[PDB]
Amino acid sequence: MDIILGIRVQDSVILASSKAVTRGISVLKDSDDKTRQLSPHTLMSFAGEAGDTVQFAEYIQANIQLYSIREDYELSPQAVSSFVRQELAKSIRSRRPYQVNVLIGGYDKKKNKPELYQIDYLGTKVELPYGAHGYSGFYTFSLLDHHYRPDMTTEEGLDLLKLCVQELEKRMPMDFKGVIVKIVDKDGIRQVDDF
Amino acid sequence: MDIILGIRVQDSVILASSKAVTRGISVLKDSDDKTRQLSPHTLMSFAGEAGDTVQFAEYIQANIQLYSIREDYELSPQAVSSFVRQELAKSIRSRRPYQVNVLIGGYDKKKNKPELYQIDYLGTKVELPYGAHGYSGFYTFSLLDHHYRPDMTTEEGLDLLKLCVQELEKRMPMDFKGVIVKIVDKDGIRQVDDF
Amino acid sequence: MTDRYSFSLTTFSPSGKLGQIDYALTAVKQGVTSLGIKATNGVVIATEKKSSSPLAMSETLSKVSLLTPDIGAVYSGMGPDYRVLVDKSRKVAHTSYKRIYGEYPPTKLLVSEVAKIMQEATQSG
Amino acid sequence: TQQPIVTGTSVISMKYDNGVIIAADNLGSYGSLLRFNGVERLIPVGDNTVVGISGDISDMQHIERLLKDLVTENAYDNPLADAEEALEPSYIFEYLATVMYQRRSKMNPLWNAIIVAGVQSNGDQFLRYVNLLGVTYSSPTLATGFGAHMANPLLRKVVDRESDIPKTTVQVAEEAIVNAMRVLYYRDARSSRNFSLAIIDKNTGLTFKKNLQVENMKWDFAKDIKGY
Amino acid sequence: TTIVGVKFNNGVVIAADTRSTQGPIVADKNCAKLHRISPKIWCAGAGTAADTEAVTQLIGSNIELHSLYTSREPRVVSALQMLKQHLFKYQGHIGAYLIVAGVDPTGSHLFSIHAHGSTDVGYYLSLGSGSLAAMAVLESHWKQDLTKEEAIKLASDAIQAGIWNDLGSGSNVDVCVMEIGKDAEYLRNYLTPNVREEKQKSYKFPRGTTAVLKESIVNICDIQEE
Amino acid sequence: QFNPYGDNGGTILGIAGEDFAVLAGDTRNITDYSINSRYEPKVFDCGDNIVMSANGFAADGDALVKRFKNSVKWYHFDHNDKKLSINSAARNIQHLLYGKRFFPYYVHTIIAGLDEDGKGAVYSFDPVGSYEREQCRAGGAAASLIMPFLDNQVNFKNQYEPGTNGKVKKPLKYLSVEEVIKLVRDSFTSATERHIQVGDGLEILIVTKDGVRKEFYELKRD
Amino acid sequence: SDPSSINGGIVVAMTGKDCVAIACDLRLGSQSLGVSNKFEKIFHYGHVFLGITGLATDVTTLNEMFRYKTNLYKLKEERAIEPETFTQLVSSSLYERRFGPYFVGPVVAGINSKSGKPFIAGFDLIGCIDEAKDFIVSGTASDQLFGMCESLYEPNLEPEDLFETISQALLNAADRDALSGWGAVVYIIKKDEVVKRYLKMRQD
Amino acid sequence: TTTLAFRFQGGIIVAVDSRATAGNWVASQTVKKVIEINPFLLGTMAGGAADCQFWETWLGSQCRLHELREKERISVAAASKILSNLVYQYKGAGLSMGTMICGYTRKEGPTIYYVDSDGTRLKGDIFCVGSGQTFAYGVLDSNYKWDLSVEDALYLGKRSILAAAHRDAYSGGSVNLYHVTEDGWIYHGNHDVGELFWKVKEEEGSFNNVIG
Amino acid sequence: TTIMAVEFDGGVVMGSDSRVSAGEAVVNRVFDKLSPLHERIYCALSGSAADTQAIADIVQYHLELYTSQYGTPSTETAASVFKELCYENKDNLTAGIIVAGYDDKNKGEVYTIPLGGSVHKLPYAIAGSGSTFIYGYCDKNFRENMSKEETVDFIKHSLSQAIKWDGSSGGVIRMVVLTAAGVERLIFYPDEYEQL
Amino acid sequence: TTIMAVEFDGGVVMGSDSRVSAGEAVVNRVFDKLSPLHERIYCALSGSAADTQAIADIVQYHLELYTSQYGTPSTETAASVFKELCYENKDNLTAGIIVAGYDDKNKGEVYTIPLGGSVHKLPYAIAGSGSTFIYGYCDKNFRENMSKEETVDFIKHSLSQAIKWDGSSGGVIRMVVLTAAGVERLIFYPDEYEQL
Ligand SMILES: [Cl-]
Ligand SMILES: [Mg+2]
Ligand SMILES: [Mg+2]
Ligand SMILES: [Mg+2]
Ligand SMILES: [Mg+2]
Repeated sequence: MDIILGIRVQDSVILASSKAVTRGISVLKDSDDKTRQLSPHTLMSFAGEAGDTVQFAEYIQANIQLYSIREDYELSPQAVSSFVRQELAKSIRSRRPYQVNVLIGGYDKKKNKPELYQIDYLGTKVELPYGAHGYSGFYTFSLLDHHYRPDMTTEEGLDLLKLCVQELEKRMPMDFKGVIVKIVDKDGIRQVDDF
Repeated sequence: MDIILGIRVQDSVILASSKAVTRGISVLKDSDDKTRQLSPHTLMSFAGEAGDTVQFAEYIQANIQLYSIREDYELSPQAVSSFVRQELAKSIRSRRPYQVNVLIGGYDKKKNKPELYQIDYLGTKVELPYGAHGYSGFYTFSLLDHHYRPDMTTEEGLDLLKLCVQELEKRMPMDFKGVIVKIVDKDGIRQVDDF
Repeated sequence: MTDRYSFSLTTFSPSGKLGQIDYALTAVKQGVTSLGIKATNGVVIATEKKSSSPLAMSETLSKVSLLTPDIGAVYSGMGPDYRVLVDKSRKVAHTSYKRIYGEYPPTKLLVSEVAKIMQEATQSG
Repeated sequence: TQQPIVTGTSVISMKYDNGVIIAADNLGSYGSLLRFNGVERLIPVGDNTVVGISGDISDMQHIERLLKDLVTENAYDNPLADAEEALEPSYIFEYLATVMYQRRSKMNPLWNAIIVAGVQSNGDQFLRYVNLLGVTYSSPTLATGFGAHMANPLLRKVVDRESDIPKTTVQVAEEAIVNAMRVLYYRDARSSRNFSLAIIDKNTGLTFKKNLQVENMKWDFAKDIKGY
Repeated sequence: TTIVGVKFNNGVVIAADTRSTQGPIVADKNCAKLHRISPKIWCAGAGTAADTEAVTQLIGSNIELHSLYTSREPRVVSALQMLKQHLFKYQGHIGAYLIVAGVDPTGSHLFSIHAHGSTDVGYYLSLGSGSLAAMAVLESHWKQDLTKEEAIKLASDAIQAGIWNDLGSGSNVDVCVMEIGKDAEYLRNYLTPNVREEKQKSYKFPRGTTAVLKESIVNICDIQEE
Repeated sequence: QFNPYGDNGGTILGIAGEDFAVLAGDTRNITDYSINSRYEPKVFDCGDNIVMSANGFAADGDALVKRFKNSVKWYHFDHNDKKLSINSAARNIQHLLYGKRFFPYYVHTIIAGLDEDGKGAVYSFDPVGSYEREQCRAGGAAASLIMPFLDNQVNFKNQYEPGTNGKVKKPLKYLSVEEVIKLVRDSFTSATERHIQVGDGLEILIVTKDGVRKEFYELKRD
Repeated sequence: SDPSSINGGIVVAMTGKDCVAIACDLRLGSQSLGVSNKFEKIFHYGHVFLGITGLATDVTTLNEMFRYKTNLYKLKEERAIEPETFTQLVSSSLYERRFGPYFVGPVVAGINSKSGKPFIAGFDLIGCIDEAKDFIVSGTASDQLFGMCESLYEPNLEPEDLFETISQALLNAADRDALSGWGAVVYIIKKDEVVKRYLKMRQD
Repeated sequence: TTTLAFRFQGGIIVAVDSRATAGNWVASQTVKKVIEINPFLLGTMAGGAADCQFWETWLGSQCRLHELREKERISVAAASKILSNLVYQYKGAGLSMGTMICGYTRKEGPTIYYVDSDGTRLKGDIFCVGSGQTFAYGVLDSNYKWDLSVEDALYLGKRSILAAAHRDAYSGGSVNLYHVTEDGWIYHGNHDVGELFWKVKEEEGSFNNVIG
Repeated sequence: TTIMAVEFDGGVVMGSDSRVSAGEAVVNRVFDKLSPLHERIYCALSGSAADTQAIADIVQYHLELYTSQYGTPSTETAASVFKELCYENKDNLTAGIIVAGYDDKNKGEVYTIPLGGSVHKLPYAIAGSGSTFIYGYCDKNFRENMSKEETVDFIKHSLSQAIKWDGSSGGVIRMVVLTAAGVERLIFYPDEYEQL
Repeated sequence: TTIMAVEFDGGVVMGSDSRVSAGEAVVNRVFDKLSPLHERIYCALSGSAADTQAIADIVQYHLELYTSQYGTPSTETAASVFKELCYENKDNLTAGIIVAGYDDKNKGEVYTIPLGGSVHKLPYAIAGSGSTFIYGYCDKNFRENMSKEETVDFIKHSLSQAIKWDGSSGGVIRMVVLTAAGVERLIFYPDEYEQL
């Protein structure tokens, strides 16, 4: 499937997601943003079966936006991840399960801490310093295991992420047409427009 | 192996062949030459099932080099292509057929004409102004059908080939790690070392 | 057992003669006279039915044999050698022609096939 | 979806000048076992219709009950049940044809081939076919299963086109049917010697013949055949 | 395909239709299914057309050689034995279903043979997609001590049943009559009851209707002198 | 396993004239190599100057034609006896066919009549209700044998004017009802010779402003 | 997957008055992909013409095989092979591969040099001979050709009339087949002159 | 089948082929593969002819109900999403559909959404769908600019279908051209591929490989 | 197929029906299933028509060759040649064979060779599709040292029942009587055996 | 399983073996296959033990509820209730049922309901795996208007043969005699019926 990486540094979470959308023979698009803002300080990247990915992401987004209005309050990243896990855990024993894997990068404004949650289509949740889905981990985790330090700056996090993407572009057979990078911190969500 | 292109211009034949060798998950090499010189003025590019491709190419090479020594004479490109077709036509009804597709680019020193032959694993031979194997034709033939002139120069042929490779690098899902380009003319076979 | 005679029994003598072919021609010379005459609208082949005994029924011994509907053969020399050649000639007309082209061979080509069988008995082991 | 268990073979029929004839042997087969020898497969509906059924016998007995129920229902609040508002062959057929197609469309068919033979109010010969798929067709001659292959060719030599129907007498038509039943007994491995024959005439009404046998059989040439 | 063989007083008659089909499509509207093994031994083939034709010519070839070797006219039981032993060896992979009939010094004979190498004897036989249609007519009208005229009539009537009622059969009726002490008479298109009606219109085009790019003389002659 | 579908063979042909339309079909009904009926009508007058044929599986064919005829009857009841236009009939049949998208009517459907300008009209449907107005459409067993002939002899495809050599096409001159019927008869005569499932009889329904007329012609019965 | 419809293409042969015609499209493809528009499917050995449809590798192989055999025939017989004899050779050659056959639909056309009688024949892939008087069809649009030929054909057509009939039969059949077209050639064969005409047709 | 649609300065160009095939057999050469949802919205037909026809006609009904209720032209975004949400409900059932929803509104400008039967909904500038899509992409990619004139853009769309029609066995018959403006789509005719090929070959000097 | 052989005082009697079936179509309704190997040795064939006819031809060849060298073969010898062919080629054959013969030393003998290619010497043997319906009847009506007439009645009644119930069986009942006197062919038509 | 019902002068007699098999293993060698639904209406069960027992229980309940309302049901009525269950659930059932009962107006009656769920009223019926071996014997030996003793001997001899040949059958022969006098249960042990 498509590559979605995540790395939690000192004061922010960084989500990198491929831009390619391939339908069998042809690459239909090379600028696809595989992410949805769930709340001002929570971002979710996704990869899986065509159609199901966006349908699930927008469904979650709608539910978190509904809660935000009802209570006039932003749910903690932990609370949002738990809600998403339950929805995927419910989905696997459904008539037609969502084949969707997600990373949830959020900044908890109460604890003043960045948080990264990795949830697969089964509803398998784990909190990680850095995560991936599909084959992305196989190429990148050896580099992250070596270089990652919990007191890394955002700039150091982006540099380690560039080394991860470079290794993917070298050894992965598929052309994923680069990655859109987004940072989640105390000030909210912004996109790195040059990568 | 993946993409092999051929274009016959006014006074030469140009063969472009991808550098990537992928074994399932990883790209093992990015500098593979998918060609063998059969005789001083005949070059054969190849793509198909792993092992069979090189085994077949080297077998053909040996047989043409043997003929060259025995008769002290270089077979015409037409004669070489007919020999290669018969070997593949023999192979398809064997216990285990050679799963190999080939382009044969040769310069006939008698007729003073460049000649490009396309032969698939079944032994389906055609003489073409430009050819390809697999999915390479699907992306490139619309550009070649448009721009190709029979009075084209070698430099014009290379320019059209660059446009073909650019379209492949845009719309093909697989990263084939660029192409090695070789020219076959009256002076023999040389490699374009910057492409 | 096994046929351990894998070598030629016919060989060139110092004078360049193939003895066994010469001696075979001597056997033909001793044989009863047979002839053939070609007309504009047909061919005739004839021989004498030299009956070995008057008790023998010489109608049961065929010296003139049909090879194909349009080809006939007569001989001079050793009768048994002729009989097996007729059997081989009739079969080769089918195997090496009729079963390929769906028609009987022309005279010259069937003669060519019989000739080839008789040449091989001159060089084979 | 099921598979047929206890089965009946060919039902054969043809039109003649004044009415229709239909026939079917009295056998209920259980694969290659000739298990039941006293099965009636021609079921009369009133005095103007005979429904002949081949295929699954359990589904035949169900259809037999539907028709019995149809006669009862028609008689309810119907002073002309035995006159103008009596069941027509065309009514009985269309009902069965509806049921057959509905059942195939639920993927739960009645595993049968049915021929409805009868004479209409205006004296018009009725003869139409319907099977487990709900496929329907009419013809001067109709036959099911093995009959289609062997009976039709013989019956079509009597009545080939529609124009032959007025030229065909009941004696010629019955003779042809009885000969076809003998040929089917010779050549069908799941046929019996005993059969029923029904004539529906616009003048003489419904004649139902039970316990008919195949006779005048040729076997005497068997003694001559020696070896293979 | 509809093929029948019928025994009569002083010989045997074989008949067949003239339609060869590529599935639903009719390839030849006047095919010849009546093959000659030997001058007075004819057979007719259903199943794989190439196989029936090929297996006849092979046995027909070997029968001719056997006849020359033995100085005797070929027998039907010989053709029979050679056909079944050949077909059995290939375990039905040669899809040749034949009705073999003929006369020889022994008398008149009628056999059938299936692709797997089984054989059948009888006074009347049928074969092919139209065999049931044909066998219905044979079972209705056959009797012991048929005359030549009655047998030809019964045979052709049995083929007609196939032509009309079987989609696999059609067009014309071929017949071959093999009577003892006589030459076998091969009657090709004995019946022609399926002639196409004149079309409503002529489809002959005006000359120059087709667009042409190039023209050239093709050299079919050898290399010339001088 | 139970197979709810079968093949009853048959071939149908619809041609739209300038001020008329014909829908023709052979009267033969078959399963495998057997003939069920030599005359089983396949082309039906559905009222409102519309003729319809649903060729393929005869059960699904009879079911669809029955339901459309029913749709015409209820269109009259619901909309003050308004005449159902051919374009409105076509769209209605799409909804009937697509209604069973996931258990289709195994039929190729053709309807013929006049549009609301009085010009000849033919509509062609796939089993699941995709439809298009066409000048010329054959359906069923021998469709592949007929259409190439109609391309050549109706639309004058690959025909050019003598002397020009490919430069000027043969002009598309309008055909009379007599001219169309000749091409229909020759189509079915040719189809009968080369296709085993085609023969017995040909029934043609001609639609003009005056109403629906029928013509029947014998075909070879082999 | 089906070997007889990978490459595509058609051949048709017809008989006229003292003449025969054989015609073929020029397309070679890899299923949906058009590869060549110059792949001629009609060959000749002396005055006998052979068209071959089906798997292109076998088309080329059988041409090389029949050239081989007819060349040896001529050297031994001291005369060019006739259509009737060549038909039997094709039949023989195909059936000798009964259980591993060439995936081809061959078509023989020519005039007997002695009798002057026009001759055509067709074969299935294992060598069964279809010797029709009227016409022979072969390839991925054989159904379409059967339709065209059955309606367009009438017997005893003069050479220049037969050309128009076989040309229209091929062109309109090819235009109703995805895997046929991309050009067409027609041979008009008389006892001692043969004309070869390339037809202009749509290139889709 | 070959269908494309691309965004430019002048609006949207939509180009399609006309061929329909059942196996090797060419069923139709006169198929409308552009569905006129309403005077301002176009949709392309690829995959299931019935699926595309039926559901994009249905979309035209939903779009009409929207503007009756909201008294405002439906956005291309909203129109595309009604269809993508509908086919997503039928996911697994076996709907086959690959289509581009095209429209030009005030708030959006010229907009194209690729909608697909496994539930995909992509906004984009250039989309190609069908058996001959790869051929069309080649011509599009090498010639496409935003600042194309309406005349040149129409030709590029026509030339791209011709490229596919030539090479792809399952594409051809004729080319249908549409130009989508803010005030609605304009039909730019039916062009026979047979006649177009020879015309383009001569005037352009392309397809030298083919003899004419 | 319905075939059986019975050992009696005089010698042995073999019986059979005459029906050859392809699915539900009777291909031949008067087939002779009693084919001789030697003068007073006969076989009854069940299973694949091709396989059984091919084997029967090979045995007849072996017994003809045997006779030329070693004189008249025993019924045991005939059964042994059958078993050898059936057992060695069990993977490619579907043949169930009953062998019945008459020596002057051994008198009447019956051997059965089922699918496996085993041999069983029995006082009487039943085989073919129809035999399953008459296991009960045959077991309770077979006696040893019956007369010729009694043995004819026993086989006639037995095959009658097996024809009545088995769709794969029918036609005429043929019988071959092997005694010191020689060989006698008998035939019984439906009209006779149906009313038993 | 071997089961059979026979119509005679006095009334009807039902017979059965007593073997229940799971592959080659005899699970129970003394099972009672004759189950009463009413006082003088019994059923013999063949096929799926689960399916047959389940249906028998329901029919018994239906005839009990019938009796409470409408009085004693006819044997025809009992057969009809079975057919309804077997026919309507033919896709999920493997049951072959013989129904034998005694009215005073109808006297002895036998009905068979095979796999399909069809009904056949017969003078006598045979069913189960063992029945195939005694079609010949039963057809030859059955008479109408036999005595009680004759009918017991006919069933004893019939099931004896069917037990002898069928591996799925064996144990004791249980019989139930339905007459005006009432219900009589009979048992016959191997040592008795084997020597017949
Ligand atoms: Cl070429
Ligand atoms: Mg016909
Ligand atoms: Mg085409
Ligand atoms: Mg194309
Ligand atoms: Mg019987």
